[PDB]
Amino acid sequence: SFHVIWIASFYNHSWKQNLVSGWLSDLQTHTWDSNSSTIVFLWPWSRGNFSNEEWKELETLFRIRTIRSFEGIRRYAHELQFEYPFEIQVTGGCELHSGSFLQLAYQGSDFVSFQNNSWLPYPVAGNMAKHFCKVLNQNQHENDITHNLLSDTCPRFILGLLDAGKAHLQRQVKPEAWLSHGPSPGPGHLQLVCHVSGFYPKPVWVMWMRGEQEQQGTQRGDILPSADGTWYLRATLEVAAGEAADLSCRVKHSSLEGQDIVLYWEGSLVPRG
Amino acid sequence: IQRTPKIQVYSRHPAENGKSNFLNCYVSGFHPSDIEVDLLKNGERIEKVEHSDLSFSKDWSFYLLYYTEFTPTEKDEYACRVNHVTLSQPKIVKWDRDMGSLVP
Ligand SMILES: CCCCCCCC/C=C\CCCCCCCC(=O)N[C@@H](COP(=O)(O)OCC[N+](C)(C)C)[C@@H](O)/C=C/CCCCCCCCCCCCC
Ligand SMILES: *[C@@H]1O[C@H](CO)[C@@H](O)[C@H](O)[C@H]1NC(C)=O
Repeated sequence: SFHVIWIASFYNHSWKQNLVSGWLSDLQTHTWDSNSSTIVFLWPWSRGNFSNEEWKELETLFRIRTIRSFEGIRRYAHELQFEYPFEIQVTGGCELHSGSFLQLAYQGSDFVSFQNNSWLPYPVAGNMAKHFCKVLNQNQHENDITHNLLSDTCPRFILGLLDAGKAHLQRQVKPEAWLSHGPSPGPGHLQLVCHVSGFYPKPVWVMWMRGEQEQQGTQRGDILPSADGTWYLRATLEVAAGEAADLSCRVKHSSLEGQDIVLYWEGSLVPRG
Repeated sequence: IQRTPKIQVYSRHPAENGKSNFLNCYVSGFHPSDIEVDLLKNGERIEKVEHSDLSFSKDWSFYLLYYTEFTPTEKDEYACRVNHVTLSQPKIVKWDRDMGSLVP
């Protein structure tokens, strides 16, 4: 599962911003340098099976299509009813062992998408998206190249890369956990917070417990990224100030091999005497 | 249309006075991508703050991770300050750390 995202911000006809990045599964592997027009490799295995000459062509292909896209947008902006400032987002990729996609958004809403061999407008995006597909489909040879980038070049990039860097995606990193008081509780209530930090991969199990009974009031937060490549999660439980006894947090993770982390609401947390 | 950012603050390790740590501010679900995020130490802006490359979710809303290395003490308060076109005023979200039991 590899895909590439574009973030093109058009503040006016003379001011632009282009942010490009490539993602293996969920690990950013590439970045575009607007200056020098170069694909920046984030890891020694970002280039994969491909040689310097093939990357020079890939940089040139993305160089030509980017210059052609930004110029075509500003040429047809009035006809397309694109009112400054606006933002266009693109995401496209593939995966096998199969699927392929390429989607474009205008002002953060579905606008057009690529289907097999041409650009189809999203019907809700109206006439301006049909006008956009008229300009995107003006050259069928370019749509054939776009097809092969998705169906052929993209799965080939996974091969020489998802095998070379396969070890990192299967790395097992044990979590750490701790307990704390939460803010904003109801009157006469407490918010018990169980933090789980530094685990990999993403799937994780965490519940407040009363012995062996799972506490179904457990509110599991969003899994948040950490810049070291691991994940973070908060699980909160709101309890009446007296009923906070015998409570514990239990964490299950593939890296622990059944040896769950169990922390007890105890000590200065209660607090004891 | 526009979407207001969600702001979530967390430390990488449990808070321990005198031990280096990492403070994180994860901002997500906003549109457009133009946003100003600051990490605050006792109300003043922290220089040398890293942030991840801009990205977006399936619904096209943007997200970012701001982080810096830090060492908490007994007195320091930490927070995340975010300004966005959807906000009337900059929203400040505190880092919720537990300094232990109060009464000695
Ligand atoms: C950095 C990491 C790189 C790592 C890669 C290494 C492994 C590669 C493996 C898989 C990658 C494959 C998956 C991605 C497939 C990509 C599909 C693709 O190339 N799309 C192109 C098609 O443009 P055309 O050449 O057809 O038409 C040009 C204009 N005509 C009408 C004027 C002539 C276009 O949409 C995007 C251009 C770049 C975006 C920048 C601009 C933002 C606005 C974009 C739209 C503006 C439209 C303007 C219309 C006037
Ligand atoms: C890279 O491609 C070559 C063929 O061009 C092949 O010999 C090799 O096994 C591939 N993978 C590597 C070198 O990791």
